[PDB]
Amino acid sequence: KIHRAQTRIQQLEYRLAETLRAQLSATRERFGNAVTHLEAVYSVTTATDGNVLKKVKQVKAGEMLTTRLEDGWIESEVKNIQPV
Amino acid sequence: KIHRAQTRIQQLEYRLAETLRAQLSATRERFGNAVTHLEAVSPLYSVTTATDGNVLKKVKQVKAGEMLTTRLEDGWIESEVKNIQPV
Amino acid sequence: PASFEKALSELEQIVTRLESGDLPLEEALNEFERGVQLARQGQAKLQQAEQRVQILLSDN
Amino acid sequence: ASFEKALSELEQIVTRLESGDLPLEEALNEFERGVQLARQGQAKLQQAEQRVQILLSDN
Amino acid sequence: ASFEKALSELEQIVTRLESGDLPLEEALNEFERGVQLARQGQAKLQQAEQRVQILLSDN
Amino acid sequence: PASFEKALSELEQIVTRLESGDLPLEEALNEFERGVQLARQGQAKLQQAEQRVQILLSDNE
Repeated sequence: KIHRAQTRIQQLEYRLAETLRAQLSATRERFGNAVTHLEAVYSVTTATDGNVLKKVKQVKAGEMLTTRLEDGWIESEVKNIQPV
Repeated sequence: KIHRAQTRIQQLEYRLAETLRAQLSATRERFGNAVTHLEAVSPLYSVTTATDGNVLKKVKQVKAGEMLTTRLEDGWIESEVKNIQPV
Repeated sequence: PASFEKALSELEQIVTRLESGDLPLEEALNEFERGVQLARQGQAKLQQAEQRVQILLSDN
Repeated sequence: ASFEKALSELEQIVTRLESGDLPLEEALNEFERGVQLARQGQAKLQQAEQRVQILLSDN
Repeated sequence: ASFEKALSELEQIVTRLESGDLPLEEALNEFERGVQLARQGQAKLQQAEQRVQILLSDN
Repeated sequence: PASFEKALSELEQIVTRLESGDLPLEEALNEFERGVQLARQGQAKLQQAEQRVQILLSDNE
């Protein structure tokens, strides 16, 4: 009788550990996935020189520029340079 | 002795399941992380805004006679839209 | 205080509610905290009984 | 607050940034609130992992 | 090919893409290559959890 | 074919190499199948030995 009582407690103990492991593992993934989405998170503007504008140093006081939106691209020439 | 041997195998069968479940959840979490990063590409850097401060996300709104202001990391530049080439 | 019989049914109550799954993290861990202590207590008593029978069956 | 509540806010912050209806004035204003939730939210999950490993040990 | 290869290739495409080096025209083309790897990574991971499920189930 | 003790040696060496967690998935998982075969195979033989003693020890007709 004692041997079969020991095994019954043995099985229950492992089930407790397993059930919590997966429930803890699920919460880690959803929280991990959420933070990566937040950590990662417009328009694209390119000069005639083939560069993607990244610094006002590239600009020239009266040079053309083109920008591309989700539809196509337009262009204009810089009129006032106001870096801050 | 037999009941001792049944306990041994019961103990070892659990370690076998807890070892694999650990390996598998590690690779799922790292792969699931990598897909959201690839998805985290939102529009597909600069921002183009109209004089009124109202955004333009569809080029056809432009009037071709307005001084759009584009804000970049270091500052903003302004110019008048004159020609268009929709795609 | 609790006999061995009611320790097993008490454990059965905890395990079944836990894997039902609808439990917040704060409460689940508190339930899991009582769970292992109860199982660890019940294990000790059976070891005590196992020793007694061995010393009773043996000539000594 | 509760861990579940912490997530409930964080998830609704990200879906707002996805929508894009928020200009840069306020879009950046909510990125600073989201990160503090993430830092403190991350601490409580790390604490829980240590409570499971202590109990599952030999003592 | 190997599953571990798929992740390693995917990561290098992700890291290089976040660096912002490429132009938009080519930048898309690797993002097209990105979804090829992603959908076969999920396919292999799904079949892995099925095999463990059938073996370890009481059935 | 293998003895019962060689079954325990086989399972022991499988669990040890696996728990270091340093194998390819398609290899480590494929070996996990063998582990449950030995455990399921070995367990059954102790069902037959445990029952033989009960019939032999009890006053079976």
